[PDB]
Order: sequence, then C-alpha cells, then structure tokens
Amino acid sequence: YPGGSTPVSSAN
Amino acid sequence: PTHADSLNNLANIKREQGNIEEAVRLYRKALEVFPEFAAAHSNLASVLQQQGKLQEALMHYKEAIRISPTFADAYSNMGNTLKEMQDVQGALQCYTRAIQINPAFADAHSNLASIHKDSGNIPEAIASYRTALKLKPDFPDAYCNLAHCLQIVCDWTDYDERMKKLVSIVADQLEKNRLPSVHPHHSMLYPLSHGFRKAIAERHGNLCLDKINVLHKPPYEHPKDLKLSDGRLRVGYVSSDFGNHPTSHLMQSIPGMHNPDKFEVFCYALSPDDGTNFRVKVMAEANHFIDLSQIPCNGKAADRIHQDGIHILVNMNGYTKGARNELFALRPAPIQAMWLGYPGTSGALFMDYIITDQETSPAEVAEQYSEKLAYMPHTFFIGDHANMFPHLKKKAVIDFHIYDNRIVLNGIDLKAFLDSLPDVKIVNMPVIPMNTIAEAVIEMINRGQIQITINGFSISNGLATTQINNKAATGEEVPRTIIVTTRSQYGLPEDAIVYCNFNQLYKIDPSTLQMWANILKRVPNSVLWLLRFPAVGEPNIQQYAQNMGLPQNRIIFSPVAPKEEHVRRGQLADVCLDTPLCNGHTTGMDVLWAGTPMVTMPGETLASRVAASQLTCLGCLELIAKNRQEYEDIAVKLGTDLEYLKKVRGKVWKQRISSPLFNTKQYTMELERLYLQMWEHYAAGNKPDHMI
Ligand SMILES: *C/C=C/C(=O)N[C@@H]1[C@@H](O)[C@H](O)[C@@H](CO)S[C@@H]1OP(=O)(O)OP(=O)(O)OC[C@H]1O[C@@H](n2ccc(=O)[nH]c2=O)[C@H](O)[C@@H]1O
Repeated sequence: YPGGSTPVSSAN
Repeated sequence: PTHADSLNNLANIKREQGNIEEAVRLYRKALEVFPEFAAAHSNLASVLQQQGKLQEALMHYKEAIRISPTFADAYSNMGNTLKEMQDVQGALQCYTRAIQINPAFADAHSNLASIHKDSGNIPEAIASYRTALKLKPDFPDAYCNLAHCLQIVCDWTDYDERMKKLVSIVADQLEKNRLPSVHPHHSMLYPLSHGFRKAIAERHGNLCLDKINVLHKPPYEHPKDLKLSDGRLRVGYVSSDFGNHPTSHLMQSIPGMHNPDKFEVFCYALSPDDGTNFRVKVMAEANHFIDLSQIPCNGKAADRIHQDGIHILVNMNGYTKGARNELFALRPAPIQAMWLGYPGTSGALFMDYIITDQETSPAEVAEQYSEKLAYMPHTFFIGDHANMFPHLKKKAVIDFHIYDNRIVLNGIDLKAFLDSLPDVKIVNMPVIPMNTIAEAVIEMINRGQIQITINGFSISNGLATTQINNKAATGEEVPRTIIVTTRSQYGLPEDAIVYCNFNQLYKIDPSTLQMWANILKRVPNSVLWLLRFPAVGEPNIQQYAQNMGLPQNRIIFSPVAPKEEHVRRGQLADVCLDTPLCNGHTTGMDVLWAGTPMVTMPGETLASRVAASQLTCLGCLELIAKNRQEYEDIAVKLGTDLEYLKKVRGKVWKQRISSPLFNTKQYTMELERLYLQMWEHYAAGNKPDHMI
C-alpha cells in the first residue's frame, strides 16, 4: 500500500 | 587465435544444450589459448551467472569490458547479473551504458524495460519494450513481457491478436525445445491449451535439472519406514515466504497445529528473517526451523534436508520469487508434493503430488497436471483469518432503516462497549441508535480525526490504523482498540448496492469487464468498487467501461490498504464479483472473512476454480455460476432481491465459522490424514498414484 508494502505472489 | 574461437563456439552450443559444466570448461580452455579473448570472458561470466556464481561472473564481465570498452553485450549481460544480485542502480548503469554504445541494441532496451517493470513503472517499461520490438520485431522475450505489462494495467488494445500472437510464439518455442517467453506463473492468463501450460512448466523444471546435474550427486536413499523417527512422519515445508507474505497469512498456524505424536515438522525457509511476527510464529512453533538462505549451495541444502530424514518434502513455491526448485530436482525425499503457494502444475517429474481437491482439480481434468492429484476432503485452500482477525468475528452497526454494511464497528472489546451504552437493539447484530454517542463517532469520521474516547473505550478511525498500531495494521498483532469502518471513508454510496473486487487489476480481462458492466446496467442503483492495484490501470478500466455504456461515477477506486484494513473494509460491500480468468485466492478468503458473498464462474485451470472450491466448502453453491449468463443473473439477483441478499449474507457470515473453510486445526488434521495416505502407499513400494 502507499506508505508501506503489500506483498503479492510474483514469478521468480 | 582461431583454436580459441572453436573452443568458444563449442562451449556456446554446450550451453545451449544445457551442459553447463562442459561449457565452463571449454570457455576456460579458450581463455588459456587466448587470454585477451573478450567474448570468451563474457560467455564464461554468463554460464557462471547461470550457476549462481555471481561474484565470479562479475569479475569476467569486467575483464571483457577492460579488453573491449565498447562491448555492449557485456554491459547488458553484466547488468543482468547485477539485477540478480539486487543491485538495481548498477544494472541501470550497465543497461543505459549498453544503449549509449549501441542505440539499436534491442536486448539492452528489453533489459532496461524489465527494470522499469520491476519497480512498477509500467508506462516506461511499455515504452522500452516497444523500442526493443521496433528494433527487433521477432523478439519473443520482449513481446511476452510487453503483453504482461499491458495485462497489469488493463491495456486491451488489439487484445485478441495479442492472445493469438502469444500462443503462436509459445507454440514455436515449444517445438524448438527452447524455454518459452511466457512465464509458467502467468500462463493461466492466456488462452494456451492445457498441454502448452503443462509444457511451459516442464521446460522450467528442466532448467533446474540442468543446474544440479553439474553437481554429480548420486541418488539419495530414502527412509522406507518410520523407525528412526520414533513412529513419526517427517514433513518438511520449503518456502521463501516465511514472513510478511500471503503464504504466511494463510498457513502460519499449520506447523504448530501438527500432532507431535505422529508428525515431526521441519520448516526450511529459503528467505532470511524479515523481522515480522509471521516469521517469529513459524520459527517458534515448528519442531525444527532451518534457514536455508544461509546455505546458498543447493547441493549442501539438499544434503541438509536429506539428513533430517524427511519423508514428505512440500514445495510451497513452484515457479515464484525465491523458489529453489533445484532442491526438489535433487529428490532428497521419497515423497515430494506441491502444496499451496503455486496455483498451477510444476510440470516437473521430481514433483510427485499436487495437494488440491475435487472442486479445484476434478479428475476429468487431471491432464493439466504432471503430478498425481492428492485431494483434501473439502478445499485445499486455507486462511489464518480466524487467528489474525478475530476482532472481525463479530460486528455492530449504527442506525444513522437498518443496514449491516454502512457504519460498522469491530473490536475484541466490542461487547463491553455495547454493554456500556444505554439503548442497543439486537437483530444477531447489535444496533446502536443515533444518540449523542452515535454522532461523536460519525463526527470523528467526517472530521478525519484519528480516534476518540467513549465511556473510556478507545474508538479508532479505520483509516488511521498504521498511526494507532502499525503491527495491527499489517496483521502481525490483533487490534486492541475498537475500529469504526464506514462507506463514507471510501466515497461509497449509502443508498445503493456495492459490488467489489479487491484483486490486482491484471486478473480482469475484456470479457470480465463486460460481464460486470452488464450487471451494473441491470442494477441501476449500484457501483463497482476496485483498487488502484496499480493506479496506472485506473484510466484504462474507466475508458473500457465508458465504451461499454458505463458512467465514470459507477466505478469507485480506492488505494491498496494495509492488510487488516483491507480485510475489515470488505464488510462495506454487498457482493464480491470474482475474476474468472484467475480468481481471488488469498483475496477470496479475505472477502469471505468479512461475510461478503462472492459470485464466481469456475473455468478449467486450477487458478480459475479456487474461488468456487472455497464457496463449496463454505457451502454456498448458489454463488457458483456455470456460464456468464448465470454469473450476471446471480449478481443481479443479489443486487435487487434484497431479502435474498440478506439471507445469503447471513449464511456467509455464519458459515465462515461453522464450515471448515477457516478451521486451521481441522485442515491440519485432514492434511495429516492425506500425508499418511501418501506415505503408506509408498511404504508398500508403490509409486505415486492419485489419492482420492
Ligand atoms: C492468477 C494468479 C493468482 C495467484 O498468484 N494466487 C496466489 C495463491 O495461489 C497463493 O496461495 C497465495 C500465496 O500463498 S498468493 C496468491 O493469491 P491471490 O488471491 O492472487 O493474492 P495476491 O494478488 O497474490 O496478493 C494480494 C494480497 O494483498 C493483500 N491486500 C490486497 C488489497 C489491499 O488493499 N490490501 C492488502 O493487504 C491480500 O490480503 C492479499 O495478501
């Protein structure tokens, strides 16, 4: 999010 | 010398073949014949980089550029190495420098675009990919990555041709046995046949096998019984996501819920400790926690696993960031199963099982997977919401006639606060009448104030969560204040139906937006609620919606929120419209935990069926559509037949507790049952077969 982080699945 | 040239060229093909060890040896012989051989240096660096020997790779790249100061390829390949090392500034210098030397160097433009994409600058990434494609129109890597950028921002220009182009490119690469430019983790987004998707995954598993063959490890001999482990099954969970990540947000309670009499749990982290409570919990509750990020060599790491005596090794990554599937390619364990982080087949012969379920992966469709199916009894999906977000088990509303999703309160101490109020009516949902108290809450919301006190209780504005307690904002702690959530905080109408989807925009395709527009046209009193995920997709969605006959103001965008606010604010919606191309998985558990009914249309890919499997376990078959018309009919019904909406919402609200969906203890015991099924099967000397 803005002011932080929102980790998500992502390709290697 | 030309003797050096033939050595260099032989090594190049040896690399192409994936004989990594042979290539390296020839490159070195080349440099022995002709030490000032810039290309040999650069080629050696490249195969060293392929093995993870990044410092040594850098040394030979710098050597090649020392010999040849305008060797553009060396700068570009050097920047790839720097990128893998996490040195993004270095890689930028390398790529940019390569383009100054040769502005027609397509690969360097493509490599610069990928840097822009990684940092989220999709507009700049799209622009550099287009230069790459302009300079070199047959460029599969640059085309497939451009296609993914356009997907991320919901750019559907020429969408149908793009899809056909992607299939043809993949078809051509698969025939020529090369590594396809469509990443396996993206292949459900494109209309590839199931066999192509399985083949893309298979090509990536093969990469792993090439990298470990240069180790010349002999097969491991595996335990044949449970005698050295006191009758306990040794299960090892391999993940790069033990920390602040959706994987931990789903399964962090499961290690500590294993039965110590029958199971011994080993957690192999592939990432370093990120300091969060997610990592603390898993470290504290597994029997054994091993930090394999400290052990970068896959030969030792697989040794380390094999010594622990693992019977079942659980691959929680597949082809996702941080994966180290070489570990599984080395087969340190007799049974290796894909579990929960990768929504697709690995296509790899070193993976024996995929833990799924009947609804996600019906046997009829077993051909999509290289692995044997291992059915959990309900859904294979799980979520830690009951533990992370217990303040959301109950809610109260304010009667500002009575809505369950306009002004909501949640709190661990909610009941005590309610008991301190003079007039409160139940409907079971407590309702606070519009007294002086009720106006102070609304006053705080309207005024953007962070918090207030009523009867000694702390009343927090749901938007100020990271200022009140940042660990509660992220899901690391349970909020210790009472939190107020309203439709006014998000510009949502108090007097209309709110359809929401909180997924990343890339999961929307043209068909899905058309369905959603059909739904909103039929329900004039309603809005679609979406996230700036990323914000540069917002204008494309808006435009396609307006070309579909949809005023701008029917679609309301919000920013991505911290984890707890994201889950909590789902209470404000009436209905979640799920993305059929790829469902909400984690986000589907989030929306159900808020009590919000979700309409879904299961496709054939695993990623297109997770949501329907969740609702089946939840016990809401009426929310599962068999085609687009049924999907629109279910959504329009829930937005117009308001007693039916009230009924379905109560069902979800209640069923998220009484069903197995969010029941991690029951899930951990089902998983155990399924493990012993896998083991006994193999302990009688059988090879992997389907477990139903
Ligand atoms: C089509 C590909 C789908 C995919 O990658 N799914 C994986 C799933 O299979 C794994 O099971 C999860 C790792 O264990 S991750 C992911 O599920 P998904 O529903 O796709 O969610 P993501 O897009 O990967 O991550 C979103 C993530 O961000 C949180 N969040 C969303 C909005 C917001 O405003 N704030 C916020 O914190 C969600 O809770 C969720 O973690």
